[PDB]
Amino acid sequence: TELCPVYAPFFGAIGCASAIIFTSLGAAYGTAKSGVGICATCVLRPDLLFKNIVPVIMAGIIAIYGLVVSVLVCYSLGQKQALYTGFIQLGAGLSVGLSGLAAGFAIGIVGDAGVRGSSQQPRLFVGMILILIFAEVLGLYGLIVALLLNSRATQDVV
Amino acid sequence: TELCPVYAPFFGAIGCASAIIFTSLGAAYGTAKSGVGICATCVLRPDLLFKNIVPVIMAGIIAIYGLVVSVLVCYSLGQKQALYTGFIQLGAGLSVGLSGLAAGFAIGIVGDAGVRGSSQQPRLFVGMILILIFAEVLGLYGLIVALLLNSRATQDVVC
Amino acid sequence: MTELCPVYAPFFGAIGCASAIIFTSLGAAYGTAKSGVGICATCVLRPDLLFKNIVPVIMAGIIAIYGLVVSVLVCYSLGQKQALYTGFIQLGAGLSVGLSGLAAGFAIGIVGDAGVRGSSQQPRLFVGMILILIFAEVLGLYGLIVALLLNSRAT
Amino acid sequence: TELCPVYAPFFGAIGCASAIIFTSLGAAYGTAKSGVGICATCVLRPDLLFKNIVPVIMAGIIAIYGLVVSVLVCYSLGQKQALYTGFIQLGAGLSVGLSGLAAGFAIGIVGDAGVRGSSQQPRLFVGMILILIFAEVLGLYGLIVALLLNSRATQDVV
Amino acid sequence: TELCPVYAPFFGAIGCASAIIFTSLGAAYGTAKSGVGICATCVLRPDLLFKNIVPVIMAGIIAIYGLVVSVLVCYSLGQKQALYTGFIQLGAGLSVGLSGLAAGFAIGIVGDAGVRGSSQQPRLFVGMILILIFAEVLGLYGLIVALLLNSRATQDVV
Amino acid sequence: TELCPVYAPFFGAIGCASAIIFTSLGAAYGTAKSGVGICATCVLRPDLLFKNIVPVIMAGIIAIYGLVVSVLVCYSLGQKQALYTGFIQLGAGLSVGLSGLAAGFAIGIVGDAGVRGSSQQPRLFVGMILILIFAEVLGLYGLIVALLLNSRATQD
Amino acid sequence: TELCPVYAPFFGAIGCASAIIFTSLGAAYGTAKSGVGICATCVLRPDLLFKNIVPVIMAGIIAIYGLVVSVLVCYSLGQKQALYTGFIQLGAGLSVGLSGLAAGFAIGIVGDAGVRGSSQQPRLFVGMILILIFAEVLGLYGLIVALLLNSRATQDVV
Amino acid sequence: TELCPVYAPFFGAIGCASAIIFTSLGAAYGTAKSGVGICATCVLRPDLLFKNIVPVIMAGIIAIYGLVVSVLVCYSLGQKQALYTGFIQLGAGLSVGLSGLAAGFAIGIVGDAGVRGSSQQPRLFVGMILILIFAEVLGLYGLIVALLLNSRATQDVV
Amino acid sequence: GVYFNIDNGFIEGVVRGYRNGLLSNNQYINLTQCDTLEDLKLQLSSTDYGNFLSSVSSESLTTSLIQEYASSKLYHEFNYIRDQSSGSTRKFMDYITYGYMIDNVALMITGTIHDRDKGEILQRCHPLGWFDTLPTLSVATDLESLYETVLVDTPLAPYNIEIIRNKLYKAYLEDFYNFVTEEIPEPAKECMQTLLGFEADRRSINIALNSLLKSDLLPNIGKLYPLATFHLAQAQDFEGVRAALANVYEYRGFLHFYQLEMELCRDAFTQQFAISTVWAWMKSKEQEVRNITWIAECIAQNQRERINNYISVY
Amino acid sequence: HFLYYLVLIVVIVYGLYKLFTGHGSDINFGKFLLRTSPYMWANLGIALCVGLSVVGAAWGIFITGSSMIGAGVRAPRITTKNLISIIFCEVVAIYGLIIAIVFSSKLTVATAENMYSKSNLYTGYSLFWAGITVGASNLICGIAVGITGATAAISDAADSALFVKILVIEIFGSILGLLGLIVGLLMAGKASEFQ
Amino acid sequence: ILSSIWTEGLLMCLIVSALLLFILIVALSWISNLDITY
Amino acid sequence: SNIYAPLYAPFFGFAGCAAAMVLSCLGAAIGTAKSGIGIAGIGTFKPELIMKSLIPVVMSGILAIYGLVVAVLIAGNLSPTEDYTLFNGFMHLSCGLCVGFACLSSGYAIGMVGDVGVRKYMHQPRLFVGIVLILIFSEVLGLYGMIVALILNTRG
Amino acid sequence: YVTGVIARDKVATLEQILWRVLRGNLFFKTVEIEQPVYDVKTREYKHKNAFIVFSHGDLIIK
Repeated sequence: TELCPVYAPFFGAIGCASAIIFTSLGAAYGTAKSGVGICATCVLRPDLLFKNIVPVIMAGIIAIYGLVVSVLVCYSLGQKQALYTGFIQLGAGLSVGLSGLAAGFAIGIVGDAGVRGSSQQPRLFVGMILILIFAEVLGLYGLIVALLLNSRATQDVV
Repeated sequence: TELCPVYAPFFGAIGCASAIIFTSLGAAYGTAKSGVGICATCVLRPDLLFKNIVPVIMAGIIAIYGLVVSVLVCYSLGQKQALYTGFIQLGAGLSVGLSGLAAGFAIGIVGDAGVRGSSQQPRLFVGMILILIFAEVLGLYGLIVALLLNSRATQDVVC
Repeated sequence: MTELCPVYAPFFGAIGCASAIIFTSLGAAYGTAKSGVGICATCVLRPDLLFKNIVPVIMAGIIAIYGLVVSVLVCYSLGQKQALYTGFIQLGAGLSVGLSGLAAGFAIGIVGDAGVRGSSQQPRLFVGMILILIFAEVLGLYGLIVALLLNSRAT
Repeated sequence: TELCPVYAPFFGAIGCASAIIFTSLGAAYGTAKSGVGICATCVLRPDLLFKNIVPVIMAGIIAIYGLVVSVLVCYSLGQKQALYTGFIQLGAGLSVGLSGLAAGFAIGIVGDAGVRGSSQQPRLFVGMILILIFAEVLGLYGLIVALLLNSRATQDVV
Repeated sequence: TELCPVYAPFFGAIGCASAIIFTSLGAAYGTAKSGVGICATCVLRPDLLFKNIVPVIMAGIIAIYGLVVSVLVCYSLGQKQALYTGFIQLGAGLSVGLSGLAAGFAIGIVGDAGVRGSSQQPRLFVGMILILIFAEVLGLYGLIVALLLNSRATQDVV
Repeated sequence: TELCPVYAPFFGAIGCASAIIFTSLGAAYGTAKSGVGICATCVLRPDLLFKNIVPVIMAGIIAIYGLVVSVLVCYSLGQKQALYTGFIQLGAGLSVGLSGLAAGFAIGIVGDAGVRGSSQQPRLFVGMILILIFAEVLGLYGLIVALLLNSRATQD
Repeated sequence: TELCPVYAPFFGAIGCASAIIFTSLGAAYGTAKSGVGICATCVLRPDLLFKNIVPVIMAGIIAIYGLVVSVLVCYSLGQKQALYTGFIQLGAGLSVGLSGLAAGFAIGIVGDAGVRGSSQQPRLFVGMILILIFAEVLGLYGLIVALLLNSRATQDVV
Repeated sequence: TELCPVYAPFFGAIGCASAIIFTSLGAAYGTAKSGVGICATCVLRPDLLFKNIVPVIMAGIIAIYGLVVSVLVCYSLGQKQALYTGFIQLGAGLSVGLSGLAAGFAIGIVGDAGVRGSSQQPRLFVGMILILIFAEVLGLYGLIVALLLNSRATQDVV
Repeated sequence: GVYFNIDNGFIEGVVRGYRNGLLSNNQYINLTQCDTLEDLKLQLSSTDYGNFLSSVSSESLTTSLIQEYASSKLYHEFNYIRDQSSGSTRKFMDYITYGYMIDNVALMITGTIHDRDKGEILQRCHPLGWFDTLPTLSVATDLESLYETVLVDTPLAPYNIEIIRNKLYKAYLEDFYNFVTEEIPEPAKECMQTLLGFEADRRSINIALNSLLKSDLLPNIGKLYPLATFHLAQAQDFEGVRAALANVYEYRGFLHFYQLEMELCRDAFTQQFAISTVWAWMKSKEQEVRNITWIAECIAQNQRERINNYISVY
Repeated sequence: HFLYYLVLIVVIVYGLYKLFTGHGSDINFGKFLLRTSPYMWANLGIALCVGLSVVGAAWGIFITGSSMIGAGVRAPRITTKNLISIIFCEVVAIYGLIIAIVFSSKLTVATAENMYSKSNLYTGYSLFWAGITVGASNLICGIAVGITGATAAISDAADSALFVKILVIEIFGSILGLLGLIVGLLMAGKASEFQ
Repeated sequence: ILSSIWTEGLLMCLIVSALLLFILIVALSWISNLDITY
Repeated sequence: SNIYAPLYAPFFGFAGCAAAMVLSCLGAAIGTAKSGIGIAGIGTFKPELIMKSLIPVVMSGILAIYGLVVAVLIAGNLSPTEDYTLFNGFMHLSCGLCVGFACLSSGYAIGMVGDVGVRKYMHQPRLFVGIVLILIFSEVLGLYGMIVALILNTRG
Repeated sequence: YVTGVIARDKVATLEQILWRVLRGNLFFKTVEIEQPVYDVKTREYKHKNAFIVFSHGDLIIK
């Protein structure tokens, strides 16, 4: 059947793979880059430790956007699925993936940016976290399109 | 059929994918680059912080352009769509994304320089905002292309 | 469909519309980013030249407007069943304002960055700056002329 | 058979191999840069080796993750397996492989940063583990979708 | 037949060759890098000559990890192989090789720094080889899946 | 035919040529990096030159590791050989060549450090030589899976 | 035909040309690399000439190693030759070519260094030529396998 | 036909063009490097009209090795020729061009670095041109093969 | 050289416009005939200095004042070009200042080891090499202490007082030698290997000339690294270094260092798509701010015999 | 850089795969050049004519313009005396514009039949390679006039000793551009319109 | 017929989208230069 | 009609006069621009030596006329209305490769001679006949490619 | 204990030099100054910050 070929679950299998590959690779560049900056400045001030690991948390919120996609695209993979519902699966995986990669590239650089200059001025923290909210939302924009593409796997897939 | 092949939603799925990939890549470059120019400064003058968040809120807006098209180039997707529609959805998502990315680079590079040069003069913001506006229009040119281009999709289409 | 109008024929048109605005906006971005880093380094200490020195980013933005016009003009001539003749003149208009508006946007960026750093150490360079700058601008307009001339042969 | 072809256990075997290779390339980069930061700092502290092997031990755990998925992808191969089974296996092995590679890059970058500072101050590595734990958790999101994919492969593949 | 074609041996031959080549490349990096620092170590203290031999021989078991796999892949090669046992043959040994390549990268990069500072502390007889015993089982993880694949290679072919 | 096509000696020919070329690319880098450290250090101790050819000799013996299999894969090429025995003949050649090439690189990198160091302590010669032997049994590991693999070749 | 096709002399022509091309590139890296070192010396070069030209005369021999086989392959090169003949005489030219290229890489980097110490000490010549013999028999191992491939290129061809 | 196709003069045209492109890339490399080297420090003692032009006129002997074979394979070209003729004059264009590329490569390196030392003592002229004709015989070895391959592009070709 | 004018076009065009402000050999003949500093100021304003003493008085115009206003006018031009450079040139102009801050940490230690004031000593210090820790130089006089305490955060961190000076300076000049062969393109490769080597030469000759082991404190990047380093290492007298310096054809008869520098500098402007121009301008304008100072010392006190020792190749 | 040596292995393997299995005549560049539309080649020669001309014209402009703006910081009279160096960088784009206008007039719609005929394939190849000839020759002459007009800017810092010799080699780069123009006007000289 | 998978329309769509990717990747390289060197 | 004259044959003839013109003017540009770099570092201010220092740029403009004659001579054999074989399409492609890379070689070689050489036969007028005789051998690489072009034009 | 004020841009380098010079284990306290004042050398209104250090050693204090 030309609507549901046999190579159609390929794009879904690398739609659910690449939804955490690029996500946890952006959240790895989110946690490693922010982590070097936080660890280096933590030896000067020990008490400001739990207040400075917020880029690592907001890196893990990216990494759970990739998993909440990778489970929902995992629940519509079948041997006899349509080609179209491998395509929007692939589209969803790359949408939450490369946007969570951009949103981990953003909070890695502003992670060690904001965590290194906070030790010299304790007032630069409400401006840090609004930039981290701005950078974090981009990943959620990719999670919105990855949840609207995955709603469309059911609507008359024939 | 001939006009509507099974591989036609591939170009729409990577049109709505690349519409928010390349805008979030430009919005991330405009957010991260401006942000590191935020925290590089504001250690000698920390009370000037809600008037250099303009490149960061500006960069976020570019992301919205991608989300508007990628929620609007996704309402025209379908299993049986014409290849012309998929070519439009590809051209719309690439036109908003690769111009969104250009806008992001434009307000990434312009943004850190303005924030860091504003520490020595507070009156740089008057033309700094205007430069950011001109750099921002490119993203909206890619949106006003991909909205005229998206309006042609499913307009006198035949499948 | 038929031999004259296949199904891949509006790929050239769609790519052309996208190319016209993505390549001009990449060149206008490079022009804005190098001119804006020349301005925001120039007017740290000379803030009274802030309206003369902004003409490289206005002039680099005109490349974006030229790119926008080509995209709108050839999206008006797109269609599902279009001939493959008009597909490649929309791709010729696409990448002829495209790869010419990016090189013209680059050259506005390098000349405008050299100019706004040069027309502040000596203000007599401001007349010499823009006449070089116009030359690097109308190369994008020469790309635009080809596109208009080549889009005039659609149907 | 058109639905389960002859070349179907290629990316079931490449999918089994990929998990081990990618996972151990990250579990190598995780123990590489973490191991070079300990022995280059034990020249002034004789007890430096104690408690500085947490980054290396956690990196080692990621290798176990790629092994526990490689021994389950290996027990679902067959000469006549579905092409959908092969795609799922490839997706699962690349899912935990390229994400354990990222979770090994993240440990290898937070593994030398906290070795030049822990010698200067011993009362700081209670936050180092917490920042690092996220990287380990990031790898765990590789098998927590890979495991789902492996179970999915077994059921109703005709 | 189509299940047992004529080009099936080539995948198996590549698997057998790959196990020997990739592992040796990893071992050669684990030997050359580890013993490149002997001049600095012995121009000051010649007593540590019998400590550089440990990361060299730990890569020597890495090299016979691939030599056991490549002489067990070679016993299952044949002219009239199935195509399935070609892919597992390629997979068995692709994994031992490229994971012994990562284990030889890790051993030869942490045995360098472990011996570059060993002259300043005689109490690093355990802490260096404790890092080595995690970096050397990264290749054993490749071997114990190359032998589970090789156990499945000719088990139920037809 | 089908099992023995006409393009089958391309595989064997590539294997016979690759084994000699790859191994002597590694024996070149082995005599290269060692001999560039040998002749730059004998100006201070001209009497100890004969105990610095031992990095060069090992590389020269992996070049005959490559030759003793490339003379033995040439013995059974044939106009009409099976495709199996073209596949493993590149298998054998690649196995002795790319492993041997790595072995050469290991000897060369390790050897250069040893020759330069050898001017300070005569007890270092027994330590450096032993490490090199380990990095040359990697070449003989490639030769075991070159010879054993080659031996089966002509069974069917 | 099917054993002797029309593209069969393409492999032989490339093979015959390759021996000359590849061997010359080695003899030119042997000549040019060794040559600069000899030219640089001037205070002892006219006193100690005809002992610094032994790298460039040993390197030159590699070129005639490729000439004596490229003339020997060009005699068996024909229009209706078998494809086996073109295969194992492309294998002859590639073996003598890339091993003469290796033996020119050795003599080029070995020979220039030797001259430097030959200017400082006249008792380096016997240590230079012994290494530079093992670097030239390396080209002869490619020759005594190229002429052995060429000894059976027209043995029992059809 | 089968022995003499329509695209058969493609390989002949490529070979003829190839000799000039490679031979003149190497003759320009010889001329470009030698001229700069000859005039770097010899501004004093203005009695050096014909001091060192012998690498330049010998890279022109290189370029006429390309011209002789190029005219002679241009005589063998024809509209109805065999693949065998096109193949062995592709090999007769490749050998001259590539071999004399290496020949002018050797001439350039020797000339550029060996003319600086001459300025202090004019006794370098004896040993320069002795090691500088070994580089030129690499091109004459390339022409011998081409001129001997060219002597077989008509002997029993049908 | 088609990619040079992207980031370095305005840079080279203005540096090549500063070397036309290098006042020529006719511009000193009319400048050596003043006999008062006011008159010199009067006809130094006609040059491309361009009335830089327009704010100082004429009654109180010190000899040093002209030495530091002309050098301030040099240094504002240097960090005017320096903060307009890309990542392959901003680093190169920082590596120019890295050899300046070695002469500043060499003078802060030998000024703070003795009884002296921080402010007075700081005034003499060269201001292109100036990091934020440099005004301290008083935590300890120990050489070991300085590296951990104060030089750890500097860019001198990968690198008795003159012993650690040459220990810093040789590792600096080695690191500056293999940077300019790595990231800087072809027309400035041959420049920044030969001009830089010269700097390694006339520093290594001053090692043996100031020493009358020594093999580790001598830089080895130049033409004296392979051969003349061993001969210059075991030279204990002036004739040993005089015999060792005769082996080089470009240094024979010299043992005249700045004249050979300026003649090697005038050929550096003969290239015109290279970044060796900014080093040639820096060492040329630093030459002609000690030529003007050498003239103004012969004008402030009347020493008319030894005036014509200024050296200008440009 | 590694992807160059990965798509070269694929071309070798797929070449020997077609060649060894007797189907090496499937990789035919002739049938590619004969089934491909001539409007592709003709308008990827027009758009890449004015494209690569402008790319070289702008490449010359930011070389000598950013040189003589830097050289005009001290001598500001150069930017109104050495603007002849940015004329000939921009006449490069004029020469790629004239070719576009002339070429366009040969670009008409063809019928369904008489579409892949001899003359239509001729003028497709002709406007393709002539637009590459005048597009890339003007790319090189724009780069050449830029890098020799930038040495006219830092040598007009010196008063009059060299500009009369520098101009001669300034217009020698213009002559090359003109000779490239009259080759593309003769490559497509006999090319007809699409009929 | 050129072929059945690599048809001449797919090839002419894949060449004008590889040329536009070539002049995209080089233009992104030029823009990337600003980030790398500023 | 002809098997030997297919309709795609002018693709390789226009690729010939393209490669004969773009490459030749590439080499011409390198020679003129690169030697004009060397001219721009000199001072003469006298007659009869201006016309002597312009030898490499009037020698580099001949390389563009070498490409001009070949490109105008193999575009005079191209017309849409007569027999054009594949054979002379391959020869005109090889004429364009010969002249294009030979004038590219001559332009690289006279640009690398003439950038330092013009600074040697100026303000040292005693080695002028050596630098020009270098430039004659450095020019005639393109005249070699023009001779083999003019043989291939009258041969196909 | 010693305390005073600096020019508010040296806090990052006074903490940096005081972290390295006593032990790596010392007390520190920082406070800002509102309404900054001008000076004589800089001739501009520069910010200031109050700093407090603490030590028990006599030679360390000097």
